[PDB]
Amino acid sequence: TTHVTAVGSITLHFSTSSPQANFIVSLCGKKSTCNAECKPPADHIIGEP
Amino acid sequence: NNSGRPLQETAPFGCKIEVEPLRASNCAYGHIPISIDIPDAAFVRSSES
Amino acid sequence: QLHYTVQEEQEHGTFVGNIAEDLGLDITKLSARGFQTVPNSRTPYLDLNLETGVLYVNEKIDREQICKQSPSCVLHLEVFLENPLELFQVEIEVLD
Amino acid sequence: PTVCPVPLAHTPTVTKWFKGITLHLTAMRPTLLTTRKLGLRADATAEWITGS
Repeated sequence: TTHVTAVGSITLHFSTSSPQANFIVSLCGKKSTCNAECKPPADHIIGEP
Repeated sequence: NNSGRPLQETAPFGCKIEVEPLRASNCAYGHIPISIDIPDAAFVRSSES
Repeated sequence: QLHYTVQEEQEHGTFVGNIAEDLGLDITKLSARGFQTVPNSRTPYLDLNLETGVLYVNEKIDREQICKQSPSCVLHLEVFLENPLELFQVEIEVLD
Repeated sequence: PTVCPVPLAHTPTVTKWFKGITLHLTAMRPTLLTTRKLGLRADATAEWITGS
């Protein structure tokens, strides 16, 4: 959830497994589309699933 | 002299083997369906959001 | 590790020390941690009191027999607890 | 039953490449190493190791 006001912005963080982001995001019930290209990762081994 | 290695080091899907009583703990396989019923008081009608 | 001294000619349980008090581990809780004497220990002459952590004297001390086998007249003893596990050492010396 | 103390070995160093690792080990007496895979197949190993 977030806190909202008259005019403003907000940053959110996400994770993905596709070479380009093409999803839809809903806030308060309203929809919007996002698209760009996504680079392959740098490190080789990490400690998370 | 020819026992081999125990089951705590061969079990697939990464499980924990514990005794008294016999059980396998924290395995990770397959999908689970869930139905849930939510109380009515937790919904807030649209004229307030 | 720990060091107490006992006098000659004791009479079955005068006093030696207070282990739990000097080690800081508190009373009223050690009754459940598993306070115990180690089987590889326990000279015949001394006895424990698992409730109030004090050291007895069991049978009368005899310098002739006690350090006819270990010339430096000393006595060894250990205790251990659980949840989580510990191991402590105590030494007693016979004076004159 | 009683309690007993036991030694702890020397922490190893790891090197990372594409889908793999390499462990640089040190042991002045025999020691044990065990690995397994977290999927449907296990592929267990076991070995006693001496040296570097």
